[PDB]
Amino acid sequence: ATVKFKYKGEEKQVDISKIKKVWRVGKMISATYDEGGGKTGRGAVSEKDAPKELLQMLEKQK
Repeated sequence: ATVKFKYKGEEKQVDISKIKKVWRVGKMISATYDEGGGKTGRGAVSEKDAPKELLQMLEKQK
């Protein structure tokens, strides 16, 4: 289950491997992915497009 953003225009799907990590604060949750060196792509994931795997293992569970 991959973190796919993209509400109105742009096509490209973002994979769950390349991730800079925020995923907590408030109503607007900032989408951060490592592109190459250090140039991060800003976006939005509120509640409907967010996957199951990020909620259960946040935080690695044995």
